[PDB]
Amino acid sequence: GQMLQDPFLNILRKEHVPVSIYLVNGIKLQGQVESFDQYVVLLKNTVTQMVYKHAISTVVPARPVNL
Amino acid sequence: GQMLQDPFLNILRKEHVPVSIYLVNGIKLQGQVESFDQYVVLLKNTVTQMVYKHAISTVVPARPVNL
Amino acid sequence: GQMLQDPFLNILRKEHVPVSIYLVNGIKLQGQVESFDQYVVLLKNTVTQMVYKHAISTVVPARPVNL
Amino acid sequence: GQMLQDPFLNILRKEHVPVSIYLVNGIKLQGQVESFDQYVVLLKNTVTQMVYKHAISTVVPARPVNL
Amino acid sequence: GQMLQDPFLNILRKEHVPVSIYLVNGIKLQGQVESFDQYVVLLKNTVTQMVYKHAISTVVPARPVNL
Amino acid sequence: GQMLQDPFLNILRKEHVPVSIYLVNGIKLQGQVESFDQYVVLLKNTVTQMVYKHAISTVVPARPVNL
Repeated sequence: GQMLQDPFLNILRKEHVPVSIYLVNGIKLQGQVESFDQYVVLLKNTVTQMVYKHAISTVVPARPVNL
Repeated sequence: GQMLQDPFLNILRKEHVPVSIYLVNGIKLQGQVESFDQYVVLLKNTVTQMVYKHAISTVVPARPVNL
Repeated sequence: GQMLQDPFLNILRKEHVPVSIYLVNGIKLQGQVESFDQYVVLLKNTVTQMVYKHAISTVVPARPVNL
Repeated sequence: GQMLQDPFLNILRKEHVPVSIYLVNGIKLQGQVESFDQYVVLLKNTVTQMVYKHAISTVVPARPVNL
Repeated sequence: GQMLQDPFLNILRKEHVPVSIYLVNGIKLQGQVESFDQYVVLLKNTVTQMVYKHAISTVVPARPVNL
Repeated sequence: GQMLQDPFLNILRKEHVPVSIYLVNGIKLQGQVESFDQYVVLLKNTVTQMVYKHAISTVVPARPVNL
């Protein structure tokens, strides 16, 4: 397919879907996708942290999300 | 060879082949390839999660798949 | 979204926000973002060290920072 | 040198040389190089799995192979 | 900021500043930056070894260095 | 500096310098640089194996080598 990353992240952002983000170092972060760009995802919980996409292994939504 | 990634992923998607996806952090995910683009594979089980290709080490189909 | 990395890093730099930077090898660095470019973040504590972005997993500010 | 990757992989494929492929996560895969493209190597044993090159550390042939 | 990596490495090289270089695999190398290019840093101790930047997580000087 | 990787690898190859190559997964390989290209180094011991540069952390010669 083509151009599927952004629609997926954008539903998670607009719909405030709780996600777990598994990093390449084994950290699992939880929160809401506040925003994202070419290279980073801003993930919001107690604060907003800037997660580099190159360190993300998988983004797991708390519920089914259909593109 | 040339342009073999997409034909492989596309048989797995169209034919709903069960796969195991081994990540660079040791996680093994199981499910069906729902869709994919330049950078991500959407993998469906209980939910659909967005797996970044840069974190995938190998995609192992449950059965032989011939391109 | 678009062009969000730099605004985020730039608030952290200009506002001297304490950050924790989690590396892909599990090291957690703490300090202030002194400066940054396409590829590196200069992080200042006792000395200034040059952190490659490709090794950063997440930048966690000590407080909420809103872009 | 220049353009040595493909000649090497191509001898392994055409000559059906048994290889061990060591991944960045410590997995060692064994089999035959069925095919490869810009980004993936298809490795055949009981099934054919799609190995991303970015996750390969070294390809070790079972015997000397001279380019 | 822009074009800060090279000025930093260049002060370390010209001023023969002792550095520790932390790699993504946990190795910590110590020595002096002899030279560097787009992709590698030559680090000199008993011998000169060629460190790929993509494997460096952070370069820590023994003393403050101000760009 | 500029264009230093290839001169370094080329002295190691032409001069048959024994090297240790440390991979991002902790494997240490030993042998001689037989050849190399944009993306791989062919390393020769009992056989020749194809090491991807993206998995190399540092190349350590057995002796001083001066570019």
